[PDB]
Amino acid sequence: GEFMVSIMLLKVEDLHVYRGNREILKGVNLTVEENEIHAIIGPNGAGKSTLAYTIMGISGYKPTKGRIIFKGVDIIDKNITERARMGMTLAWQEPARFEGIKVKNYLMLGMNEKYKKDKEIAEEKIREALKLVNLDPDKYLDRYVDETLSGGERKRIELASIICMEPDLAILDEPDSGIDIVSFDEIKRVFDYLKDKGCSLLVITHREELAEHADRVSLICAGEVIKSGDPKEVGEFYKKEC
Amino acid sequence: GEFMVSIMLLKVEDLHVYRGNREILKGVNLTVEENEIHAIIGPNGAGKSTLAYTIMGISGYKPTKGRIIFKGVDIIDKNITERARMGMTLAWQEPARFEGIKVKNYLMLGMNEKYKKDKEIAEEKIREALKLVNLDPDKYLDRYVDETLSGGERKRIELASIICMEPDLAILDEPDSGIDIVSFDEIKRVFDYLKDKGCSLLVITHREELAEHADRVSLICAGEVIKSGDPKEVGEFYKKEC
Amino acid sequence: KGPRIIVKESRIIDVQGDEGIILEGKEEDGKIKAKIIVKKGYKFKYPIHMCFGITEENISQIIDVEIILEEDSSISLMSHCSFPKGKGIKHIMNGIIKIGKNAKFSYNEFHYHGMDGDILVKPTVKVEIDEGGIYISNFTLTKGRIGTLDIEQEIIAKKDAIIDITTRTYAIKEDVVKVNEVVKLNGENAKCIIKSRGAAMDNSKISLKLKIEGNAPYSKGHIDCAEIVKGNAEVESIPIVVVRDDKARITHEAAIGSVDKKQLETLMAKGLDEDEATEIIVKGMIGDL
Amino acid sequence: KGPRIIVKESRIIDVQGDEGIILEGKEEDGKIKAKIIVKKGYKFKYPIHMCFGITEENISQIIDVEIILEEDSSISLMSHCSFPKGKGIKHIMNGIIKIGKNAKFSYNEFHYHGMDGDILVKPTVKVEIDEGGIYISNFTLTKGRIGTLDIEQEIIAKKDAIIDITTRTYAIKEDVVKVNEVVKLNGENAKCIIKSRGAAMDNSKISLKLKIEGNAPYSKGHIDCAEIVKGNAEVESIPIVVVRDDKARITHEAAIGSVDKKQLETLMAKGLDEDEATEIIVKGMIGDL
Ligand SMILES: Nc1ncnc2c1ncn2[C@@H]1O[C@H](COP(=O)(O)OP(=O)(O)NP(=O)(O)O)[C@@H](O)[C@H]1O
Ligand SMILES: Nc1ncnc2c1ncn2[C@@H]1O[C@H](COP(=O)(O)OP(=O)(O)NP(=O)(O)O)[C@@H](O)[C@H]1O
Ligand SMILES: [Mg+2]
Ligand SMILES: [Mg+2]
Repeated sequence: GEFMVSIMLLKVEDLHVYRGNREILKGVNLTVEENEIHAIIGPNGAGKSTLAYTIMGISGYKPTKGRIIFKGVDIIDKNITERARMGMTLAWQEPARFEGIKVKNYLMLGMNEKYKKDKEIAEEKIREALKLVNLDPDKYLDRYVDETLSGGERKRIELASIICMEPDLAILDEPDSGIDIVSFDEIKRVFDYLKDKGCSLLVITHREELAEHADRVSLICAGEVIKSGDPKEVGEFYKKEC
Repeated sequence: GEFMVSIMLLKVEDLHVYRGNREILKGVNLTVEENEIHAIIGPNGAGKSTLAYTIMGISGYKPTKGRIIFKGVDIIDKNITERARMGMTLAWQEPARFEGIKVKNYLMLGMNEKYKKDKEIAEEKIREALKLVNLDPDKYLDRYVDETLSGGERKRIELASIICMEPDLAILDEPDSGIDIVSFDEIKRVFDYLKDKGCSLLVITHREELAEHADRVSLICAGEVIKSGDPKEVGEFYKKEC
Repeated sequence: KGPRIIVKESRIIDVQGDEGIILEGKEEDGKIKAKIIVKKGYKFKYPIHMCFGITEENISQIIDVEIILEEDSSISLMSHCSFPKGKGIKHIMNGIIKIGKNAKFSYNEFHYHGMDGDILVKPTVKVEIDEGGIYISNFTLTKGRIGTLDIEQEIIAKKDAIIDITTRTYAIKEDVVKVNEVVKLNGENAKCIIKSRGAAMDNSKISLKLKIEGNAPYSKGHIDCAEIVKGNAEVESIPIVVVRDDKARITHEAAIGSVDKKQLETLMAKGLDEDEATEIIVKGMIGDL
Repeated sequence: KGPRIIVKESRIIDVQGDEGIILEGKEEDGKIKAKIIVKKGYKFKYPIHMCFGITEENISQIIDVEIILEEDSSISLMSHCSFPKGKGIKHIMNGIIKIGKNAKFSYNEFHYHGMDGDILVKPTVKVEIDEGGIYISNFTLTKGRIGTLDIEQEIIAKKDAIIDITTRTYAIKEDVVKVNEVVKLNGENAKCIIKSRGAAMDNSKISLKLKIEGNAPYSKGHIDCAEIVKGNAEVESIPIVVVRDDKARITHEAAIGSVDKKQLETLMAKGLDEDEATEIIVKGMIGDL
């Protein structure tokens, strides 16, 4: 649909993604508007991860039918670096471990130009991001983002990376799982911080309770967007239909 | 305390567990009564896993001070097999993958004597357990409990193993995480099934929402049981104190 | 009754080949010369058989076979060895396999032996895979006493080839297992996996030399080795990885010795004793479970 | 100014040893004979230094050193090599290390070289560890042209010993890296870890032979190898695992070739191009980041 495209950041039109002989996404229609926290709910194996990797341009996740438009440009021929330079980034669910990369240097990668420039401002933005994800900056700044960290520490550092990057679109694959969340008030405090800065979040989750804190929610069932709109209406449909 | 011990299945008295130079558990007092779903809440690194491994008798998790009494017997000198033969079992959080062990043969391991005996009854109990954890029995019975399964499939098969085993005490390390839970109604249906059979569950969790469905809840903070009792009272204290 | 090659003792009992599958066979007194040719386009989805039976004392079953698969062809071979008497036996197979452009070959060899270890199973297989070809190999020796196993394979792969080699062994008493496999990924995007699984007990001796050469761009390889050690068994694992391209990637993982502590403790939490739990892990390892 | 051994060119500049740390040193014209003895009970927590500087052409710095640590002693040695001229240089170290009952030795060698590769660094280290002993070794050559590296180590460990050996290398131009380490866990509960990290570019040649022998009950070992390949570099990894006890367990993991796809794609999702992302992974791999 080309109505209200002037306020649309991302537009996935009838997307078909195949992984070998199997079709995972069977016609995905999804849009992300400016300054919106749009959540995606669905059961295990519905294609939540597949969709997130296809938008980011991860190798192997190539669409057969359909198009992905970001910032009015069809990114069909754009690679991961080119899509990231447009303002789009991804969380993963299991953030990759890196040999010999310190947290202080990792949080500088992809950092927004409004922080990256001044030295004393970039170093302060790192502290603000680590304090937001409940990590003691002095206890983690000189730690490596390697296998040595716990899954919760590494996923919290990935959330802090999103904060330092401050992207136009942040695709977050299961931000509340892997951190063994105590309460949604801690994840909401990060989501609201990014939203106040002008970011749009494409939060991928299986937890209906997390989706209720988003502005809009889309239910993906077997590679198709069944219901969309109000988080509580589509949430009530998710509790009954499968 | 030796008052009301006649209705106590498990009794952990002032338990101190060290992992090298660090003391993880610093005096744990916890009891599990008969036919009780007793949940344990706490932040990451509080010693939830350590406590679960010490009760099960996992190597390396040896108490320096304090005692663990199960069924009136001090199990200080009992190994994992001996504790399991008393009716105590554990879930792990990340259930181990096994080379060449089918789901149909894995679910027979440790199976309760009331099912294990009759052939047609043992084979039916497996189907009932897999149907309870929302897995299609015919799609998983001949699958291996190896790396090939997803984390959700392997943890659901571990939940089905608990069902077939029907232990007197089932220690469940994070039963709702790793399965990417859609709703608590699916985990409650399994918990109530075990409770109706006469089982006691020692559910280890970080999710306060999961603990409210238990009979009693104990809050572990830095190796110590701070508050205990009503799930909503200790839950309100967990939201504020850390 | 099915396209099969029967060899009882050191003599060919039967040699019958169907349409599009040329099966030649002759004897040079003890030495059997076979030649299998799968014609261009012929994709047989039903498996061909190859039975080897030895019940006589002092038999030297030496078979030289050449398997050629033409462009776009497909065949699956299921070799069966039954050596129950096991006194003075020697099954030696020397093979040359040539898989054509977009052809697919699959081989599965199972052994059933007696309790005496005077048997020597010695397969030597050279495999040449063309652009788009597929090779799947599986050798399983977990029944009775192996005796002395000496497997040697060398695979050369061109553009877009796929190789999957597996070995499942169960060595007992004074058994000797020797496995030496080399896979050379010499074409763009050629992929390979070498998997070794097994258990060694009593006074057995295992030597597993598995090698992958990543010589072309986008060639990928993975060696997965796992061998349980019980009693006075000795195991030696030598997994060589050579990389001659900046766009090639090979990884290897191995675990030799006692069973994993978490796996043992998980089964002991089910009420199984240390011996029952180890036996379950070992049975699953060798494919019995 | 600190307990140190200075060697500029092929001559000993200084030989000073403190209380409880006997430092002997002599010259046999080009050959340096050193002997370090840590006395029983002496646990020095501050690191000893050992500087090797070479600025002259055609220098053969051959040093034979013997390091003995008596029961319950402790020492950390930080060797520094600065070879900026690099024409005709040859640093050869032949060492015999004997770690006593409950003693602890730690060695860290760093190299800073120039851009000419006519340097040959050749350490040969024999280590003998008694009941309860600890050996920690770290060799890092990531600055300038390595030239030709030839490391050879053989460690023998008794009851309750702990070994941690690490190698970080960055091979460029026509560099040659040869690492041959063998660890024999010959005592109950002896534990070992051999870790190799590095990046090979241009026309470099790497050969890494890392071996662990699990010869006693409860002995554990782990080999972790990772080497990035760029340009026309060639890498060969040969990680041998021998197990001679049913209660011993050794595991090994290796990744040779191009950088991990998920790691590259994670950094490219941060806006970094393929070259910037690879450079970040390589810099972190060699310890620069
Ligand atoms: N490595 C793989 N091999 C085979 N199939 C895969 C692989 N990765 C993903 N798939 C397929 O992708 C689909 C799952 O989509 P995905 O979006 O990853 O899951 P999901 O619904 O997000 N669940 P979760 O991963 O728990 O968050 C299934 O049809 C899988 O078969
Ligand atoms: N392998 C290990 N090495 C070092 N410390 C460990 C290890 N395993 C556990 N610990 C310690 O155990 C404590 C964590 O307790 P544990 O019960 O595992 O965590 P938890 O609170 O349950 N969190 P979670 O694991 O997310 O459920 C910390 O003090 C860790 O340092
Ligand atoms: Mg996912
Ligand atoms: Mg845990």
